[PDB]
Amino acid sequence: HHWGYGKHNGPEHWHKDFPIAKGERQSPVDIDTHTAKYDPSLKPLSVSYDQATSLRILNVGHAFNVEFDDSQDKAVLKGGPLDGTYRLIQFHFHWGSLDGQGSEHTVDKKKYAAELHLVHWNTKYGDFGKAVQQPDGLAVLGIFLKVGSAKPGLQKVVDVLDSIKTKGKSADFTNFDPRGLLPESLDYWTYPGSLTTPPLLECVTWIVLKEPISVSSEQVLKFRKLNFNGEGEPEELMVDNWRPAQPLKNRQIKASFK
Ligand SMILES: [Zn+2]
Repeated sequence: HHWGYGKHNGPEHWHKDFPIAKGERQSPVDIDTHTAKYDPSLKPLSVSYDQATSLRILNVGHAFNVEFDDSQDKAVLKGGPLDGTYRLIQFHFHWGSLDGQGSEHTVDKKKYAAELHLVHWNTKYGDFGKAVQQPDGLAVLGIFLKVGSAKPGLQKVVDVLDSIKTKGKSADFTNFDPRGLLPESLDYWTYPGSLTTPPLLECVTWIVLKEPISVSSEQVLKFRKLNFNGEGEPEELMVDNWRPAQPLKNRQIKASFK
């Protein structure tokens, strides 16, 4: 039926409805740190989130999205391997049922407890819908989460999850500062890829940060209390909403550090 992360509709089944699932630049991938190429040509990332305007948090069924006002250049990403300005539209996470899994990208086969994706679109295309149809339409900042000390800046997100437990539920979520979710260092790996959920379009320039952020066991535990289902339907806990690593094929992963 509809795609998901279950046994009968999981990632291994997606290709039937979305043939591009077996494409040439699919994500996520395993980042082999010894085969990655240091590129001195890469510029530092420029993250300008000081004027970010968050608007709402919504349970979209396969995850929850924190949406931002993208009608102006309020929260933008520039620099790095990017040409132009990319506006932040939403961020979401991928996590597991256990602390030993949950991330989509892996580093030398190592899996993290979760992965944060900050999605941005290239302003030269006018809107998000047009951007996803272009090879350089989106830029996604990926951040790994490891279990350890609590992340203060994440608690505001954690506390509102009870109000959007089921699919379709939304809640006002204003004045949230995404800067509180960033690690100290902005060193990164980058490669051309795709969205990791259907339609799996190959329109993404991935920027994966090397430094993970730490969150507490209690914080991630609350992520695991969400539901894939809508209210009234049989409860299905929202866990393991991650796609496994895909073949790198004819691609090179570049590093901004040596
Ligand atoms: Zn994602």
